[PDB]
Amino acid sequence: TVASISSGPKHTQKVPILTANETGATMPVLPSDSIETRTTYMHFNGSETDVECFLGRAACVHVTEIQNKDATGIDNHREAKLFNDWKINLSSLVQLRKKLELFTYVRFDSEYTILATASQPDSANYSSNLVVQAMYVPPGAPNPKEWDDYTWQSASNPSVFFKVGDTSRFSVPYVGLASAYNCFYDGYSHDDAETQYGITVLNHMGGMAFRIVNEHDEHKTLVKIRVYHRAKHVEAWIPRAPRALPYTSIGRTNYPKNTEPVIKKRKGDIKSY
Amino acid sequence: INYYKDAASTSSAGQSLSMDPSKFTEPVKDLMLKGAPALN
Amino acid sequence: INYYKDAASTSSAGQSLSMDPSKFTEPVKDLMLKGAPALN
Amino acid sequence: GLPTTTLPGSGQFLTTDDRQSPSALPNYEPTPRIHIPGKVHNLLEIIQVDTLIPMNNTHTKDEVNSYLIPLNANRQNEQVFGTNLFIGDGVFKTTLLGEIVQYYTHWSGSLRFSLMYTGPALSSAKLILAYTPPGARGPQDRREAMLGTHVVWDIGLQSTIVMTIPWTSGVQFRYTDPDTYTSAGFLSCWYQTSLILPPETTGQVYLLSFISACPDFKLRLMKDTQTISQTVALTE
Amino acid sequence: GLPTTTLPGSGQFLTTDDRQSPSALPNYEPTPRIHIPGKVHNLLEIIQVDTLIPMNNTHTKDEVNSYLIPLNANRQNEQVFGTNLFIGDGVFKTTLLGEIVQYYTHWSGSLRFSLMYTGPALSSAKLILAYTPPGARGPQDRREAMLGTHVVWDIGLQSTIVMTIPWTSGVQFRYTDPDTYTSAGFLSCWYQTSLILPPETTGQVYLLSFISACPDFKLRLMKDTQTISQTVALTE
Amino acid sequence: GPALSSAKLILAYTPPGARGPQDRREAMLGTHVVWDIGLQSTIVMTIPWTSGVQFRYTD
Amino acid sequence: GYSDRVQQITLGNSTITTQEAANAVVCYAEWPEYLPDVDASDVNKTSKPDTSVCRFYTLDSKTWTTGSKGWCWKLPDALKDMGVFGQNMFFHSLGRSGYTVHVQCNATKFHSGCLLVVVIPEHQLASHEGGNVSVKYTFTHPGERGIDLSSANEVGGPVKDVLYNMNGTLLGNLLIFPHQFINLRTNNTATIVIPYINSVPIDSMTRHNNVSLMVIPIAPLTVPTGATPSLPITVTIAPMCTEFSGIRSKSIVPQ
Repeated sequence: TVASISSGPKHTQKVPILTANETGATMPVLPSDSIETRTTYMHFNGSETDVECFLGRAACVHVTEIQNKDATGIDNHREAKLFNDWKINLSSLVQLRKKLELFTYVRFDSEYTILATASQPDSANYSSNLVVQAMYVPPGAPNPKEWDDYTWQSASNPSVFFKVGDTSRFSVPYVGLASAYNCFYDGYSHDDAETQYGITVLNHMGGMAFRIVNEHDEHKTLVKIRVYHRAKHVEAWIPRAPRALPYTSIGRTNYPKNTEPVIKKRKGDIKSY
Repeated sequence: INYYKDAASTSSAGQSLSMDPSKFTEPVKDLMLKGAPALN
Repeated sequence: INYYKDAASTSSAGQSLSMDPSKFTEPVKDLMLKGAPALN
Repeated sequence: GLPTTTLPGSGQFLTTDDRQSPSALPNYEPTPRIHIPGKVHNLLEIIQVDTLIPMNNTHTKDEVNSYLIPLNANRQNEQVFGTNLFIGDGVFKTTLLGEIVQYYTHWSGSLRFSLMYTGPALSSAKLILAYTPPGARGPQDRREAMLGTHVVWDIGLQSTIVMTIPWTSGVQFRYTDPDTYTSAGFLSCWYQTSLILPPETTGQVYLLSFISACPDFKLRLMKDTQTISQTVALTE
Repeated sequence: GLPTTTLPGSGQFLTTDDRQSPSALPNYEPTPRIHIPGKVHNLLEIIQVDTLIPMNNTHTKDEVNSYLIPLNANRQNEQVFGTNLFIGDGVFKTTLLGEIVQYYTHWSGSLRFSLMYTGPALSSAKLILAYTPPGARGPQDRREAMLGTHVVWDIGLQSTIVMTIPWTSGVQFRYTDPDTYTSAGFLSCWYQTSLILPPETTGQVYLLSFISACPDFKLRLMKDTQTISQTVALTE
Repeated sequence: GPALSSAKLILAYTPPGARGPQDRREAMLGTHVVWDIGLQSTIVMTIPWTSGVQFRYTD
Repeated sequence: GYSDRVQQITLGNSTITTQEAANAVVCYAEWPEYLPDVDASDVNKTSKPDTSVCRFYTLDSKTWTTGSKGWCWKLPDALKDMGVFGQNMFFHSLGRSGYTVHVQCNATKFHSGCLLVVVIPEHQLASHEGGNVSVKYTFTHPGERGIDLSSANEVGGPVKDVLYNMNGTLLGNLLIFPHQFINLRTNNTATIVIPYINSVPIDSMTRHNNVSLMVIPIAPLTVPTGATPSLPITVTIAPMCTEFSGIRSKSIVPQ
């Protein structure tokens, strides 16, 4: 492939460099339309800019935490972090979010990796070996109420059991209700006067509940869960302007008030170098 | 070799090697030729 | 590839792709045609 | 010795994975199969059999009576019953259809709603059933109702009427657990003319109503049902 | 049982590796794809669309005005604007090109810089745009500027002029984050003759300026952008 | 008008049955042409035959 | 003698002529078309009013003055009240449509000024409150009036800051969306053909707008000496290939 062809002096009536940008086109002008060039080859394919590659590496999408401790006398397991749920999202930690929102609709399978590490912040004789249970709870399933409910039987709901310190990995097909996930949605769920704007089920990817299977030892053990997400089989439509201001909320476009100028001011003139 | 039955379980896809910027760079209704005048 | 000798040890079965609700939805002795009167 | 590398996920137990295992009982011979009528292959086979809907839900303890929709002689213009179409909740929820839908997260497809009339043979009636697609309110009078999917039913020799709620939807799947964006409409029924009883006869007559899914139907993404739970393991 | 040996790296999780995994939802059927205009396959497809450069960066809070390069009637010989070419920083940094370049470590290729004139139709002007390849200082006067890559632009019916910064380089890749060894030059613009307004007209006229990449362009070695960060996880 | 002036007008035909339009919004919902005043000096609007009865009276 | 410059668009019973065009943009290089069966889901036969809905509606005019910040209309909202298009809209459960948008602004060879005319698929607005405040319905359904970016923040309304596109992105990059400029010195109209763009085959026309049309002054209007300091901008829009499905009772929407 040639990156530049050889081209010499020109004295024409045919001027490729004068255009009318009002038309909305970006005319494909090249170095050889306005200087004299020599042949050179590309030596490159643009492999690593493919959208499959761009969205295809694992990104941290969620960090939560649960603890193993005596539940005796706990009136609210959920509240003691005896167990914890997470409604899956890709817009809570901003790194991956800005990447996805370069597109309007996106379609892909997900590969999840879940790393779990334990901490024992206060005096323990040892490090126990805990098994985590991660249950995938689709909308309409009974939700766990205690850390050892009938729910955890999970007879119809996919669940994975792995050890703290290890990693669990499985992949979920594209679960969207429509043909693509909406990265944006300028609508409501119905014509209600007060219903929420922008947040939609069109994006919904399920939800996940974590708990330790082990009963309690004498000390307490903090287990912190990190969920990583990798898109595989990516398809993206309609590019948009990149995110400039900071994010404030999952699912709305809102930016913070009295934010700071995002364009760097010159130290000098327009004329400055 | 796929070891698994479902398609979601296969590895990453392989390069589009599609590439056609004209839907974005030249969505004009009447075709513009480089070198010919923009507005006639 | 089965690595094991016994049939119980193989993975899940593969979709019936059988599907015939008529034993449940139309177990009538004399055949009913949709569009013809139910009771003649 | 062949060199290997183990990946993330090694040693995990995923309740949904499907692999081979050693048999604990090597060489054992199972009992022969004999023929048994009734084999089921797909849950899609059974949700096409219709079952009764406790439409008359207004009681206070479960009773045979909540399966009976009453009809009054001589009323004109008025409304016989109304319900939204959240097949995973409300009237639908205990029906076989409702009961299976609840094992899945998403459904799509047409529903078949039929009414069988049980009044004396010498009576007569004309009813209108109306399906209102998502976007409008439950109709408030027949005029409103008759502008959407409807069937004038003429009560005759042929005892049942089968109304279909054709799949009307932007999004190709809806949630089985009730959700707004994903909502499916309303179903109402009104007197078209009115029920008329023969002489020597009196009182209320009832309609029985059934629900089953058309062959159209799709259910996907299995999950656990809110319809059953427990607090301690059972024993013998 | 086949004999194996595990190598260094077993059990590691590399966020960039690409392998198979069990599906948690065995046998699930995804929604059909429908057609949607606009599919993107390569980021290289989109960085060829031109976008506006806030060249007039001299303000103190972001304003529509930093997109406008002003022009003065009757000045001769003088300089319209100047900038270095660190596409990952400074004026370029918020443009789509700048914004994507920042996802990669290295770039190589030609850039297309165009200026669209917005002054009254009955005015006229001749400007010179000059590209100064690495190795010399930003030009200080047109004489200095005109000895490097330049285009005399004659403002006419055809409203825009497209200047190309041809890839001039020893090393075949440059860093997107500004680096010296790897630096690309300067871009300046001066009056060639001068802007002239028609009668009954007055004040400043402005040029809009765009940047996009030639088909020449290469970007490689993906990394994280300095353009976005956060202090606590967001919630709904 | 002078050659260096410019204008955009809308001409609207309202078929029988409605009143003479009272504002452009009303007018623009019937047969209309946006005319852009340019080099080409005249605009030709056609009142297409809109009618139940195939002849009308001249009086 | 054909120029890129003169054009005629006839759609239904209405025609537009421009003698000073700058080509026309067809979003993503695709022209509006009806919904194919292979892509269909709802089993209902659809209604295609054709020429009674696919004609040109001219919205009320705006006034560009030196202080203008820009205006924003949403589709199909802007047309919610135009003739039979609008009726069909409130009466069917689902509908689908593409459009031809023609923005008009003429001046003289002594004026200067340049507007950006852009179509943004799925333009989800931001609340000026920050945090996770929502933007109420009424605020994103201005109707033919559209939203005036130089109007004041209101409560439950969107933010109207132009350098941020009403969503946290920079004005400068709007050029990645199908768009066309109106530069008084060149141009006097902008025309964009919009194909139907959604993640579902057909949708509700009232709970979801699928494009915002935005007209933004970028190079300020500058009139000749002692000229009146303003110009009107007019927007005319025509639904094209419209289809409605799931007819019934007639939606009632807030406010």
